[PDB]
Parts: sequence; structure tokens; C-alpha cells
Amino acid sequence: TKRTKKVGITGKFGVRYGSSLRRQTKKLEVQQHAKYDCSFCGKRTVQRGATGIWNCKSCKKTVAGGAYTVSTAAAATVRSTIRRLRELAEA
Amino acid sequence: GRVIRNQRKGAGSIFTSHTRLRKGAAKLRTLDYAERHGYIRGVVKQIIHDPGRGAPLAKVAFRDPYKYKLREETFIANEGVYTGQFIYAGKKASLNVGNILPLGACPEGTIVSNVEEKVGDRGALGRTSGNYVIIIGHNPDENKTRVKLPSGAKKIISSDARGVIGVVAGGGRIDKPLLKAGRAFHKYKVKRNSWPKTRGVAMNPVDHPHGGGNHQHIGKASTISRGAVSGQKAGLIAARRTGLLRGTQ
RNA sequence: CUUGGAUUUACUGAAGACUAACUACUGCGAAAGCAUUUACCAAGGACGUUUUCAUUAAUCAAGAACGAAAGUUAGGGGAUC
RNA sequence: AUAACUGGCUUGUGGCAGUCAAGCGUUCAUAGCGACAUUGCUUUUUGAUUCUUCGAUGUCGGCUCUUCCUAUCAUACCGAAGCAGAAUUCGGUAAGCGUUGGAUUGUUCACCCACUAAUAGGGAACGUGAGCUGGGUUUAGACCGUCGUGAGACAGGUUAGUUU
RNA sequence: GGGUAAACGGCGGGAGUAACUAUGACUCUCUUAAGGUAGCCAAAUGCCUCGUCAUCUAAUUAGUGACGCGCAUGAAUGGAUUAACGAGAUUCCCACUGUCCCUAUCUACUAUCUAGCGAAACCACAGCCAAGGGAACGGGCUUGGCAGAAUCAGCGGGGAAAGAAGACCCUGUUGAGCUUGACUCUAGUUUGACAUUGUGAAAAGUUUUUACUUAUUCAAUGAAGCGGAGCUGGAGGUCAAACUCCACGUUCUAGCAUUAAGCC
RNA sequence: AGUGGGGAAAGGUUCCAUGUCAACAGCAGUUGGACAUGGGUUAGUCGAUCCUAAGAGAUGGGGAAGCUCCGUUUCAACGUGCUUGAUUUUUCAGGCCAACCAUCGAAAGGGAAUCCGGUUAAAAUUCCGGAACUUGGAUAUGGAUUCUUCACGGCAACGUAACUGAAUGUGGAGACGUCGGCGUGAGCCCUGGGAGGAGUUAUCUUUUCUUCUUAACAGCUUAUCACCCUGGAAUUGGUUUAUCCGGAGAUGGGGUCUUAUGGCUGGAAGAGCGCGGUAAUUUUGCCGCGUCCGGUGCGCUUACGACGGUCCUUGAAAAUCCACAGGAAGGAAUAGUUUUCAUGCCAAGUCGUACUCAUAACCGCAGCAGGUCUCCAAGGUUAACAGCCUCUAGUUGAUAGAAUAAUGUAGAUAAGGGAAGUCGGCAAAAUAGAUCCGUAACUUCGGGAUAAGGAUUGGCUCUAAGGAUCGGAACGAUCAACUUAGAACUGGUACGGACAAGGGGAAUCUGACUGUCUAAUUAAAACAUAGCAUUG
RNA sequence: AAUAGGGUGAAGCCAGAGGAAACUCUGGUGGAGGCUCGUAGCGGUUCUGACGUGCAAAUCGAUCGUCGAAUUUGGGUAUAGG
Ligand SMILES: CC[C@H]1CN2CCc3cc(OC)c(OC)cc3[C@@H]2C[C@@H]1C[C@H]1NCCc2cc(O)c(OC)cc21
Ligand SMILES: [Mg+2]
Ligand SMILES: [Mg+2]
Ligand SMILES: [Mg+2]
Ligand SMILES: [Mg+2]
Ligand SMILES: [Mg+2]
Ligand SMILES: [Mg+2]
Ligand SMILES: [Mg+2]
Ligand SMILES: [Mg+2]
Ligand SMILES: [Mg+2]
Ligand SMILES: [Mg+2]
Ligand SMILES: [Mg+2]
Ligand SMILES: [Mg+2]
Ligand SMILES: [Mg+2]
Ligand SMILES: [Mg+2]
Ligand SMILES: [Mg+2]
Ligand SMILES: [Mg+2]
Ligand SMILES: [Mg+2]
Ligand SMILES: [Mg+2]
Ligand SMILES: [Mg+2]
Ligand SMILES: [Mg+2]
Ligand SMILES: [Mg+2]
Ligand SMILES: [Mg+2]
Ligand SMILES: [Mg+2]
Ligand SMILES: [Mg+2]
Ligand SMILES: [Mg+2]
Ligand SMILES: [Mg+2]
Ligand SMILES: [Mg+2]
Ligand SMILES: [Mg+2]
Ligand SMILES: [Mg+2]
Ligand SMILES: [Mg+2]
Ligand SMILES: [Mg+2]
Ligand SMILES: [Mg+2]
Ligand SMILES: [Mg+2]
Ligand SMILES: [Mg+2]
Ligand SMILES: [Mg+2]
Ligand SMILES: [Mg+2]
Ligand SMILES: [Mg+2]
Ligand SMILES: [Mg+2]
Ligand SMILES: [Mg+2]
Ligand SMILES: [Mg+2]
Ligand SMILES: [Mg+2]
Ligand SMILES: [Mg+2]
Ligand SMILES: [Mg+2]
Ligand SMILES: [Mg+2]
Ligand SMILES: [Mg+2]
Ligand SMILES: [Mg+2]
Ligand SMILES: [Mg+2]
Ligand SMILES: [Mg+2]
Ligand SMILES: [Mg+2]
Ligand SMILES: [Mg+2]
Ligand SMILES: [Mg+2]
Ligand SMILES: [Mg+2]
Ligand SMILES: [Mg+2]
Ligand SMILES: [Mg+2]
Ligand SMILES: [Mg+2]
Ligand SMILES: [Mg+2]
Ligand SMILES: [Mg+2]
Ligand SMILES: [Mg+2]
Ligand SMILES: [Mg+2]
Ligand SMILES: [Mg+2]
Ligand SMILES: [Mg+2]
Ligand SMILES: [Mg+2]
Ligand SMILES: [Mg+2]
Ligand SMILES: [Mg+2]
Ligand SMILES: [Mg+2]
Ligand SMILES: [Mg+2]
Ligand SMILES: [Mg+2]
Ligand SMILES: [Mg+2]
Ligand SMILES: [Mg+2]
Ligand SMILES: [Mg+2]
Ligand SMILES: [Mg+2]
Ligand SMILES: [Mg+2]
Ligand SMILES: [Mg+2]
Ligand SMILES: [Mg+2]
Ligand SMILES: [Mg+2]
Ligand SMILES: [Mg+2]
Ligand SMILES: [Mg+2]
Ligand SMILES: [Mg+2]
Ligand SMILES: [Mg+2]
Ligand SMILES: [Mg+2]
Ligand SMILES: [Mg+2]
Ligand SMILES: [Mg+2]
Ligand SMILES: [Mg+2]
Ligand SMILES: [Mg+2]
Ligand SMILES: [Mg+2]
Ligand SMILES: [Mg+2]
Ligand SMILES: [Mg+2]
Ligand SMILES: [Mg+2]
Ligand SMILES: [Mg+2]
Ligand SMILES: [Mg+2]
Ligand SMILES: [Mg+2]
Ligand SMILES: [Mg+2]
Ligand SMILES: [Mg+2]
Ligand SMILES: [Mg+2]
Ligand SMILES: [Mg+2]
Ligand SMILES: [Mg+2]
Ligand SMILES: [Zn+2]
Repeated sequence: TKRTKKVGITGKFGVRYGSSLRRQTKKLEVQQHAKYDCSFCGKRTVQRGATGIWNCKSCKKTVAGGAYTVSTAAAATVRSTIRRLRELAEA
Repeated sequence: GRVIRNQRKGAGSIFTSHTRLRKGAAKLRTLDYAERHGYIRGVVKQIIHDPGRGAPLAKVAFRDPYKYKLREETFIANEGVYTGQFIYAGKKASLNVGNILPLGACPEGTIVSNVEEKVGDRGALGRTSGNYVIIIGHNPDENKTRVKLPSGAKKIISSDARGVIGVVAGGGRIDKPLLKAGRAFHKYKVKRNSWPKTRGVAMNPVDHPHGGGNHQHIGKASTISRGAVSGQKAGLIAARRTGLLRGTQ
């Protein structure tokens, strides 16, 4: 069955710390405990080690990422900005 | 009165940084002939957690140009850097995430990290997780580059100064609440003895300028002159303004 | 606000917005709405058809998607009003 | 040499009691009262003073227990009435004998509920802490309000605080 | 002169009114600024005060709910709430009971008596009362009551009992902790001048600016490739003759590169 | 989770034997941790010693009047360098390097190597007996290897008795948190048969208790994981208690490896143990028999393994040891090489080692109800390492005797009432385990909650359900653990029968919570805190 | 280096039931948390108990707080009197 209506992974905190802080925790902690697709081997076997460290169980590739997600939006934007400026510089 | 907690920190007895578990100083390579004239190639061996640091560090192996040897460098890992990636450092290095280039070799709008304030200091600016430096423009006649720092300040640096292309990994760390005193305890357990903090207004007049009174209150303006002396600088030092920031600054 | 050089003048730069004129009893979209260029991504109506399937349809309690402006929460920006 | 208890002097003030008799009391000064005045007593109030104690007399109240006073609330016997009876009021001898259970308050004080013959007033170092208790006050912790630039003040409120 | 209150802080006195009565919705003026907004309240903050009304009780200075010109409530000197939590403070109800009416009984260990062992506090001298006077509360003095050896268990009236040169109060030309716009200074820091301190140019009337590098200062490296020139190409359109500029061995890949081959 | 058996700190002879009682052991004393006299601590393998940790601290320098301060490789010309071929010419020839590197800093970190039996009045992983091991050195024989000079085999994972390898380099080990369940082992617990011994025996009891053991070390064998070969997968399959894996090659078939752990054998029955029969003032024994074969598990403790969870927390260093890359140098045929294969020879210094480790060996003036770190851990009941009873072991120590007034201290009970007591329900009482039922406001949706409020519970005799391994089977054979549910009967209606074990509810003030402080009068509303904001 | 035994039952995962879709319901499994009852431990609430010339210059008894982390603790080390 469905065990909790809304707390989810944050049901471990019980009633403490305030609902706003707990739902704000829930958003980023589902992301930090999720499994991501490996850009190297293609499997969904990428999990976080410490913050910024994302390892793949299958191919043993470690990539530097965000604190709670494999890639931040800022990093994706920088990746495209760098790709564009590289294209212009090299024609 | 007594010597206050501000002043007890300079002696550095119990206020030194806890550095047993740290993995080395994060620095660029020493600026050498290869980086000044061409490029040198290294390979990322590790991406590791540095206790007390939000940003992961990368262990990158380079060859020694002059003797048969391997040189392991400790770089701040940019986001997207992976184990086994080839890192290129020098004037002729290409504009790829993780490569180390002089600031003049990067076009305007280039996002760069671990930037050198001075040529060869091996990285000063934009080193924490999620932070970076934006290259604003160049002055080739004076050999200068204008950059924007994470604080919003504009700085003029030598175009020979180096930086690493990309954003420092581990960003978004502050987005999550700590939720617990124990979490802050563990955070500062591998940083230094600065937590927890007793409010000076909760002390006695010997302990602090804010101590004393039949109610807890500061009693005088908590904005302190820049020219005040040690033992007085407790509060808002050289504050240009106070109160809730309303409107744009 | 201004003889501490305001306002005005030329050149240069930076920020955010916004897309004038063209602009119409004209177009598109389910509506709310949509107006600088180009690329990419996936849609769409109409028309044309000696293509194909053959009733698969119309409207719909329950149940869903979208939904101007203002407003709320948290980051960033904060030129003008 | 000097304040904050008791005690001592004093008795303004507090309390209690007289004398006179203009009036009140259907009439009628004096059954019961009694103005304007005036003489006292008491030490159960509070002042005044600063004599004793600062090489310390344990400073609130309650609980417990004994005793004493009488300016008698009740009980005994009586005198008087504006005493028909009933009830009540004034007074005498009288302290032999009793004088309570509770709600609120730390209270002394107070105020209600109820019983009762009656629910009188006081003293004994404002009886009584090597009898207790410790709610209050009055060390050091902490909060508030007002005051102070502040350290802090408050004889204002609040909570916690070793009884040999 | 300007800015700043999630800086310290502050947020008041005054002047009139509605076809019964009551109330007052109805404007300007002063203090160095604004004049207490949203909320909340006789609250741990209200003096008066045991405020007034309701509820709770037989009875409530307690409690709760209201009210609010609030001595002296009020917004990060944070305001109002708030699930959960609390050896926090408080009120009521059920259960429970020796808390009480109102005491009784029982057990062990004491106390008690013995053998052995054996301190201490304290001590002017000592130890019956009543009154008097007296440093105004006597064990001693005066006047009375009285008064008979030696003692044991208890007891807490008295010894203004013991414990401590009152910690409250005042005095002292005695301190100390703390504070500040006290008096007098001071580390630090800031500002100017002189020295360190030399070599040029230009312009202002000695001052300002910028040129040099060797003094001095900062940093790095196991002091490794600096400055100038020259070899080689790519270019400018070459108008003499090759002048100027650029480059001059490493970029799909988590491999390798060390102790010179070769030529003269 | 001891009043048992050891240790660390600390003590220092308190240890053991003999004698002994003046003092001390708040009575006593023939006794003693007292007093007197002697005796007693045996190491190549256990520690120290060595390494580095936080840190401490010389040198070169730079301050400071100076006592000294800074600094730890720093603005330093920093090697008492090594490795060889030697030379006997006691001279040399060179070849490489010199980032870092004084030193001190752990009897709980890191680290070369030992076990069993016996022995003393008192020492033992130290002595005796036997059996091993490490490091350093020396060194010969056997084996191995070479005429294809520096070995072969396997497709491979890789195997082996060996089976060149300098400078220099790259790696590995040293070397690492915590929690959760699962699996395996060991020791312990439980239990069947047999061979002994003891106990009970009115009656019953093929009974109750007890012995039946196996060290380090050597050889062979033994494993989850991982890896290799084959093969080519949807009708997706394999698979854990826990859902992860597979065209980046699953299932299936066949193999390789680590040896953690177990088995067999040697050690080793000759030892130890249990019995029986004898020797003798007797140092000390001698003889005979036996010491065997099983089973069981949500058991306990502990070690390991494969996994999973967790962090804005990611959980030492160094000495030291090995492998690999590289290819210097040197190597045979009538002979050459190597001590990483076997065997053999020698040595291992210094200091500590007794005893206590606590209601009497330490610190609190003391033989003080205080304080002081840690290891091992039986049976029953039970969730339980709690409480209660018991086995092994250890104690029976604390002045005693006689009585049993008051007042105490610790503990009980009490008719009827039930907070009227008191500042105040202070103190006490009441509740309490388990199973089943039932559970409100409010809420941050997580809680509140064991809310509140009810029923049952013993003993006995039964019934049912829940598994494993074999046999080609929805069935047979054998074996096996305690859980759950139902029924009958039964009794002074008792039954979580001792032990153990929440009282609950309606509200207000206040602090969000967990946490913290006034050691020795204040634990709180105070501090902290996450969150928020401001300043440089 | 140390920390019985229970309760509650977060993610993730398996199965069933319902739905056009967007998605919902149920039963298991799992074993989270500065969670909870409660030992050892650490602390020290109340009796304003004992004692108060004590066993003790802070103890004793019951009662109590907390008990898997901001936990408890040995040793080493650092900080020294305005
Ligand atoms: C002989 C032992 C008993 C004798 N009896 C008699 C009857 C009785 C009755 C009571 O109330 C009915 C009672 O109330 C308490 C006590 C007694 C005494 C108590 C005493 C032991 C007790 N002595 C004091 C403290 C103590 C501490 C312990 O550790 C401990 O364990 C062995 C025991 C003790
Ligand atoms: Mg803070
Ligand atoms: Mg603070
Ligand atoms: Mg304070
Ligand atoms: Mg001060
Ligand atoms: Mg100040
Ligand atoms: Mg203050
Ligand atoms: Mg205070
Ligand atoms: Mg405050
Ligand atoms: Mg003020
Ligand atoms: Mg604006
Ligand atoms: Mg336009
Ligand atoms: Mg158009
Ligand atoms: Mg339409
Ligand atoms: Mg319809
Ligand atoms: Mg509809
Ligand atoms: Mg915003
Ligand atoms: Mg008088
Ligand atoms: Mg008078
Ligand atoms: Mg006087
Ligand atoms: Mg006095
Ligand atoms: Mg006295
Ligand atoms: Mg007295
Ligand atoms: Mg009389
Ligand atoms: Mg009378
Ligand atoms: Mg008195
Ligand atoms: Mg008395
Ligand atoms: Mg007393
Ligand atoms: Mg009294
Ligand atoms: Mg106080
Ligand atoms: Mg208290
Ligand atoms: Mg109080
Ligand atoms: Mg008090
Ligand atoms: Mg107002
Ligand atoms: Mg108002
Ligand atoms: Mg008010
Ligand atoms: Mg109100
Ligand atoms: Mg009040
Ligand atoms: Mg009232
Ligand atoms: Mg009451
Ligand atoms: Mg009220
Ligand atoms: Mg105010
Ligand atoms: Mg205030
Ligand atoms: Mg707490
Ligand atoms: Mg005397
Ligand atoms: Mg007398
Ligand atoms: Mg007199
Ligand atoms: Mg006398
Ligand atoms: Mg006489
Ligand atoms: Mg007495
Ligand atoms: Mg007396
Ligand atoms: Mg004095
Ligand atoms: Mg004088
Ligand atoms: Mg002082
Ligand atoms: Mg036990
Ligand atoms: Mg021991
Ligand atoms: Mg002895
Ligand atoms: Mg004796
Ligand atoms: Mg004797
Ligand atoms: Mg001796
Ligand atoms: Mg050893
Ligand atoms: Mg160090
Ligand atoms: Mg030094
Ligand atoms: Mg020197
Ligand atoms: Mg050493
Ligand atoms: Mg050691
Ligand atoms: Mg370690
Ligand atoms: Mg032995
Ligand atoms: Mg021994
Ligand atoms: Mg031997
Ligand atoms: Mg485990
Ligand atoms: Mg076993
Ligand atoms: Mg061994
Ligand atoms: Mg054998
Ligand atoms: Mg882990
Ligand atoms: Mg020994
Ligand atoms: Mg002791
Ligand atoms: Mg005894
Ligand atoms: Mg009774
Ligand atoms: Mg009864
Ligand atoms: Mg009742
Ligand atoms: Mg009561
Ligand atoms: Mg009462
Ligand atoms: Mg009463
Ligand atoms: Mg009361
Ligand atoms: Mg109680
Ligand atoms: Mg219940
Ligand atoms: Mg709290
Ligand atoms: Mg205290
Ligand atoms: Mg103190
Ligand atoms: Mg206390
Ligand atoms: Mg907890
Ligand atoms: Mg708890
Ligand atoms: Mg205690
Ligand atoms: Mg007491
Ligand atoms: Mg006593
Ligand atoms: Mg320690
Ligand atoms: Zn991957």
C-alpha cells in the first residue's frame, strides 16, 4: 500500500523541524538518493558518493556533479556556452 | 573586563583548522615552460571528497618534462569532469571543460574557475562548490582581462593568469536545510572550532561588550567604527547601512 | 537637482526590460494568449488525392490537461514604471 | 557613636471609658441615645525617640501545646426597658466552662459557605524554628514592564533556590 | 551635506458634535523625528486591584473565557499562533489512597542494660523561683517564697545555649569587580614631515603627472628553457629585395616514453 | 554485568616460608597486608626498544639589553653518501643519485618470530620435556637451469619445488567510520548409544551427577566473491530475508583463483583425563584397562563473509615488506649459475617480569559505604546479559551478649469517609506483562496513541497448522525446532498468582524539538540549536 | 574502547484490485529516525528522606532524566593568571 500521503522519504524525521523545512528536504533528498543513467555505459546505475561525486556501479566511472543531482542547470548552461564559444573560435 | 572570543582566535590554540583528513592543497600546476608555450596533458585518476570542503577534488597525473617521473596534481573538480578524462593545460590548450588556460586565451563570456589573481599563484578565485568567474573582456594592449567574481565584483587580472574551464562541482549544497544541531556539529567537526556560538548579549560585561543588563540588550549602537580596536569590534564593523535590504543595491 | 557645473552636446560602455513604425474590421491557437533574426525539436488546420480502414462517431455525470493579471514560497535579477 | 525586631520611656494617633446636657426618642434631656465641649484609661495600632544588642538574642505566617487577662460572645443567677407573650436591647456579679468545619489568599488582615449555646477580644521576647514547615520576604540563576547611554535600579510582577 | 532602524533606540500633550438618554462616526496646532499600525492583554508585563462580566464551587484574592484611554502591551530590543516534546509554572475532573477525621497495631535496627573500647563541642564563676531597681527582660544584687545526700531514662521552657570579630545598615579621607559623555593617560591604528632615496622628462609654482632600475618591498621554483638575434615555412602585392606580422614536433582512447641512436 | 579468574594506571615487597604479639588491626587475638629473620621475579618468539599521530623541538638564519623568542627546511655551498669491480699496488678506478629526510612523541595505534604437557612454599607463553618458528650471517650438497643460454604446461582464468635482472620508475600490502538483517565457523549450551566412577533406593527411577580431551606448527584437501572458455537469450530469464543482474554476453555446460573456515594425516598418546590393583618411615612410584561413535538449533558469545542503509559527517600517518615495468651487467659444453627449491651450520644483546588492582595493597590524612580504564561469562524462569533461585569458583568479613519502654530510622497494615489535610496530593496508594477488541479533539498529515475504554490469562488431557533429506512424487521412507490457533475437563472465580511492571483525562503560561550549565543550596522559561536577517 | 532486550515501522521492492487517461486502493516485504519503552552506562528531579561533631569537607536510600548519539569514556597532546 501507500504508506505516507506526502512526507515520503522525509517520514524518518517524524514531526520535528517544521513542515516547510521537511518538504524542502524531501525535494532534494529524493534527488540525491535517486539512480541516474550513466552517460558512459548507458545503464541506470549512477549513485552519489559524497557531494559532487557520482559513481556508476557498472563501468566504475566517477563524474563530478552537483551536491544533490548528477548535473546542475548551471553546468549544462556552461557546457553549451563553452561548446558555442569553442565552435566560434575554431570556425 | 576579559579578553573576548574575537581576540582569543588569533592565538590559534583551539581555533586552528582540523586538517588531519584533508587530501592536500588544491592548486594548479606550477607555471612552467609547457604551460607558457604549448600544453601538457594529464589524466584524471580520482575524484574524491575533501573533508571540510563542499567541492570534490580531482587527482590528475601528469608526466615530468625533465625527469622520468609522474606528478600527481590536486585540482578542484569542475562539474562534468570524470575519471579517465584527459586534462590539457597551457597557452595552446583547447576550450574544454577541465582544461587550464590563460585568461587571455579565453573569449568573452567564458566560465572559468580556480582563477589566479596573480600569474603563477596556482588559483585564488572561484574555488567553492557551484562558483565560477565570468570573463568580461580583454585589453590586449595592456595585457589585462576584466572578470566578474562570485561576489559580483569586477577585477582586472593579467591575461597570463590561468583558470580552469567550467563550474566548480558540488553546487546547490546550501539549498538543503541542515535541520539539526548535530548536522552543524558534524559540519564543523572537520572544519574548525567556531560552533556553536553563544550570543554576546547573553554574557556578562567581562566577557563581551554586549554583556550585562537587567534585560538582554546591546545598549549602544552595534555598528562599530573601522578604526575601533580589538576588543571593541563586536557587532557590525564599518557598516555602511543596516536593516532589511529593500530594493536593488 | 544645480558655479562642488546641474540641464544640454558628441563619443564609448553596462544593465535589465520591451519589440515602435510596417500593424489591417489581416493571420495562428482549445482557450488564456501569440509580433526582432536564424537554427534545431516536435506538433497543426485547410487544400489536393481515381491512397487506405470501414461506423471506429456526436455530446458528455465521474475524472483530468491548460488556464490573463494580481497574489504566495524559495533562488536569480532588480533598467523603467 | 547609627538604621532595619523584641523590650523601655511617651500616647499624638489607634482603641476603650467617663462628666455636662442642646437635641433625638408620639409626649418626655438621661428606656435607649446624645451634639458643642471637657476629664481620663490602655499598650491588643501606628508613630516619636535611639537607652540595650552589629567578636549575631534566628527577622512573616501557619501547625502544635500550655497558661494568663477581662474591656463577657455563650453558659449560671439577677437588675432595667419606649419588658403583654415570643424575641430583643441596656446593665450587675462573674474568666468556673466553652468559643468550630470549610472555598480563595504565603499571608497577619479579609471575605463568603455552613454548623453551633456561641462561633468574644487580647497577652505570654508582636509566646512558641537545637518543636516542625518554608508558601512569603531577603544572597547568588532566569524572565517581564517602567527607568538608565551603561554597568545596573525598582520598597513592582514572576519562576527555581542546603532550615545545623 | 547625504545615506542607514532585522543600528542603539523611539512611537506623546492639546482644542468640538447625531429628530429621549448614552456614546461620538465628524479637523488643525505643538515638542529635536514619528507619533503605537497588525496583533495581544489585569498576561511571567495593570499601580489602582481581590478591576468588571460570565463560568467553574455550598462557598474561589485561585483557574479559564471575555472586556480594555493598556501606571508602564506590541512587532528579529521580534508580534500573534502553534502539532509534538517537557523531572518547567498553574487550575479542574476520574481513579487512588492514613494527607486528614483519628488514631491503632506489627517487624528489623537503634535507643536501653552489660563486657571491652572510647572521643568532641563547650566551660568567667556557676546553676530554684516571684517582684523590684538596674545598661530600661537577673543565676548572683535588694525584698520575699523557700530550701535535705547520691541519682537513672526521657525532654526540649530557659541558659537573651553552641557554631562565625553581622554577610543587612552606617562610618572609614579602606578596597575590589563592573560601566560611562568622570579626571589623567595608554597599546593599537590613522594622518603629515624628515631620513631610507637614487637616475630622467614634461608642465605648473616648490607642486602634479609619468619614464628608468640598482636600493627597498612581494612571490615562486629541486632557481628549466628569460631577453635579443638567427634558421624554417604561412601570409601582405611584392615595385628592389626581401621589409613587416604569425607559427615553428604533443588533442577520438584511463597504454608507452628513464640509463641517445645516428652522422662527422 | 560475581564477593569468580586476569590485567592497564598507581603502589613497591604488601608476595612466600619460619618465628612472633610491645605497638597497630577504634572488641579480642594464639590470627594479620602488623613486627622479626630469610627466600623469591630466568624470554631470540610477551612487552619495552623501532615507526609515525596530534604535537614537541635542535640546526642555518632573523628578533631581543638579555633570560631567550620565532621558525622546521625556512633567502643554507647542509652526504660522518651508497653501490660495484677491487687492490693487496692497504693505494684505488669509477657509476649513480642527495625533491623529502636532526631528534623526540603510543607498554590501547602500526609492528619479524612459540606452542602444548609438567614443575615451586612463592617464578613461568620466561624454568624442565618435547615439538616449532623468525631475523641476521655463513655455506656445501642434492635438485632445478644452459649446446635454442637466463624452465615448462594451459585456448584461457592461471599452474608449479626451483626457473638471471642494475640505475631508475609504477603499483600493492601496512591502511582504517558506523549501523541493519542474513550466512558460515569456533567455543559454550542441549541431547542419544557405549565404556567407567559416585549418589538415591520404604516405594519409584534402563535413574541423578560426573570422565571420554587434542596446542603452535607441516602436508594434502576445502569457499562465498571474483575471473576464464563455450553459447547466443522476449513467451524475457536467473535470483536474495532484503530487486539486482544479463547482446558492455544472462540462464545452461565446463573450468581458474584467494584458504577466511572446516576435514584427514603428522605433532599424538608416549601427553592429559577416568577407573581398578598394588609398593612403602619411604626421595617418589609401579602395573593393567579405557579414553569410542553420534545428533540437534530463529540458542548465547565471538570471528569471518557476501550484501544493504547512512552523511553539507565519507571515517590517520610513517617505518617496513612484496610485486611489476625497464633492460645495465654477467653469463655454457667438457662444462657453466642460484642461497625467492629442499636439507644442512651458527647466533639472537639490554631493561621489565613477585604481588595487589581494591567494601584492606591505588587516590581521598585511615584497613574511609566515595572515586578509579578494561577482557572472559554456566543451568532454570523470561523478550531479556533485568529481577528471583541454583552449579563451578570465592566468601561467611563488618565488636559482641541480654532484653524488647518512649522518641526515632527503614518498612508494613487498617473499619467508614476519600484531599475535608497542606502553600501545594508533599509522601503513599492506585495502574502495570502478554493476547484480542476499541480509541476523541487537534495536527506541521509524520503524529497524538499504550490516547481514552474493555475482555482474557492457571493446571491437565487432547486436536490442528507451519518443515528437511532421500526414493521415477497430489505419493512413500526416515528425521526434526518450538511457535500459533481451537476444544474438553478441572479448582474456595484462582491464574503476568513471587519477580518484574504506564495512572489517566480537560485546559492555561512558557520554551519549538533532541541537547547544555551554576562539581558542593537554583536544571529552568536560562544557554545552545536548525531556520531567518544584518555587517565586513 | 564501550553501549541487554522490546515497540513503532520512513524510503526502496513484490503481488493483487480499480481506472480511458492523469493515476488510485489493498496485502506483504523492507528496516529509517540527533524516534520511543527500558538495562548497563552517563546524569542528578523530588522526598526540601537519611546523615548533618557523617561511611563521606557532598555520601547513602528510594524516586527520577537520558540511554545509538551534539552519546560515554581511558591514554596522548595543546591552551597559563588581567
Ligand atoms: C537480616 C536482613 C534483614 C532483616 N529484616 C528483618 C525484617 C524487616 C522488615 C522490614 O519491613 C517489613 C524491613 O524494612 C526494610 C526490614 C527488615 C529487616 C532488613 C534486613 C536487611 C536490610 N538491612 C538494611 C538495608 C539492606 C540492604 C541490603 O542491600 C540488603 O541485602 C542483603 C538487606 C538490607
Ligand atoms: Mg548561530
Ligand atoms: Mg547563538
Ligand atoms: Mg547571565
Ligand atoms: Mg566593557
Ligand atoms: Mg561600546
Ligand atoms: Mg547589555
Ligand atoms: Mg539576566
Ligand atoms: Mg531577549
Ligand atoms: Mg533602554
Ligand atoms: Mg525600484
Ligand atoms: Mg520590430
Ligand atoms: Mg500576416
Ligand atoms: Mg476551439
Ligand atoms: Mg452526459
Ligand atoms: Mg466535470
Ligand atoms: Mg524573489
Ligand atoms: Mg491615647
Ligand atoms: Mg485618642
Ligand atoms: Mg532601638
Ligand atoms: Mg545587632
Ligand atoms: Mg546564638
Ligand atoms: Mg536563643
Ligand atoms: Mg468584669
Ligand atoms: Mg452579661
Ligand atoms: Mg514572636
Ligand atoms: Mg525555641
Ligand atoms: Mg531551626
Ligand atoms: Mg517561626
Ligand atoms: Mg534570587
Ligand atoms: Mg528545583
Ligand atoms: Mg520562588
Ligand atoms: Mg522559596
Ligand atoms: Mg497607544
Ligand atoms: Mg491598538
Ligand atoms: Mg491590559
Ligand atoms: Mg483576551
Ligand atoms: Mg498576573
Ligand atoms: Mg478570581
Ligand atoms: Mg482549589
Ligand atoms: Mg483572563
Ligand atoms: Mg513599550
Ligand atoms: Mg518589549
Ligand atoms: Mg530534555
Ligand atoms: Mg555570661
Ligand atoms: Mg526571676
Ligand atoms: Mg524593669
Ligand atoms: Mg546569666
Ligand atoms: Mg535572698
Ligand atoms: Mg533532644
Ligand atoms: Mg533551650
Ligand atoms: Mg564587627
Ligand atoms: Mg573623615
Ligand atoms: Mg571582586
Ligand atoms: Mg544479574
Ligand atoms: Mg581483577
Ligand atoms: Mg601473606
Ligand atoms: Mg583492638
Ligand atoms: Mg589487645
Ligand atoms: Mg613488614
Ligand atoms: Mg613481540
Ligand atoms: Mg607534525
Ligand atoms: Mg624553537
Ligand atoms: Mg641559531
Ligand atoms: Mg621514537
Ligand atoms: Mg607500541
Ligand atoms: Mg589505525
Ligand atoms: Mg604451559
Ligand atoms: Mg603466580
Ligand atoms: Mg625449553
Ligand atoms: Mg553485521
Ligand atoms: Mg555452533
Ligand atoms: Mg602462532
Ligand atoms: Mg593425530
Ligand atoms: Mg558503508
Ligand atoms: Mg604475574
Ligand atoms: Mg574504596
Ligand atoms: Mg550487618
Ligand atoms: Mg481506612
Ligand atoms: Mg476499606
Ligand atoms: Mg470516591
Ligand atoms: Mg487538597
Ligand atoms: Mg483544601
Ligand atoms: Mg484548610
Ligand atoms: Mg490555598
Ligand atoms: Mg509523588
Ligand atoms: Mg490502554
Ligand atoms: Mg527546552
Ligand atoms: Mg548547584
Ligand atoms: Mg560558585
Ligand atoms: Mg539541584
Ligand atoms: Mg532518543
Ligand atoms: Mg527515551
Ligand atoms: Mg542521589
Ligand atoms: Mg534534606
Ligand atoms: Mg543526629
Ligand atoms: Mg581524555
Ligand atoms: Zn556506467
